[PDB]
Amino acid sequence: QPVIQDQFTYDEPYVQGHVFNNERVLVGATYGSLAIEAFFNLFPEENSGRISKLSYISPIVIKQGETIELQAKPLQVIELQIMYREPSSGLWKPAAIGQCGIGSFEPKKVNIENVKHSLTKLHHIDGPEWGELFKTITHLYRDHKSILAKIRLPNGHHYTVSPLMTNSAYLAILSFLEQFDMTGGFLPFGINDIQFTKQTIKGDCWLLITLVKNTGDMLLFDVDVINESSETVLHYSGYSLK
Repeated sequence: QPVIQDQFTYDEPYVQGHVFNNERVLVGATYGSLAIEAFFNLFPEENSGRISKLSYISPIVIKQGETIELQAKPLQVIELQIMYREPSSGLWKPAAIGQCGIGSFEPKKVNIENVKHSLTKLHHIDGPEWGELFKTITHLYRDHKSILAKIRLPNGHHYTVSPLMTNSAYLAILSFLEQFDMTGGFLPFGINDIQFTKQTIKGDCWLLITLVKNTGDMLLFDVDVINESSETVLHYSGYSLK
């Protein structure tokens, strides 16, 4: 079969919508979504799986007039290499590396109203400059160790697990960190584990995000995505910011 692949062009809203240090930099959220596609391509007849040890190697900058190709190539654990074609040289270069594996998805029950009651609702929900595509968050409730976000998920990027889901988790994390005196930014570094299914999560859902590790100037979070019926539909663990 053809390899899993996508292409991103300078002028499209997904690329226009994330600017960092004056460049259009492909959002790191892209990579976990490509890794999940590569899993389902390798294991049709699995309804759920895992990504492990997903690490972001190199940011991808897209310059005016450019179109960057990405491919997600599996390798013998199953290692995934997400490569991009550097328009300079025409060489493939690694953007991200991880692993994927079979694994069941066992949903967890979460009373959102319960969780909400103990947190403080935030108002005025408005480095990186964000385009409107990525502005998915409708509500936030926060305390010193967690944040609970309600999000709304909505051009020919078709993914089973939207990069907008993973990116919403990053934006909620930044909102969590806003409470602290950390002058200077962060940047997503990778995700230790993702547990996912083939059932596409669309529409309204909640992210419950907990700070689990702070050492080595790395901050790692667990993230549970919950539907409007009190059960979890996607798990991230060790979502890492530098």
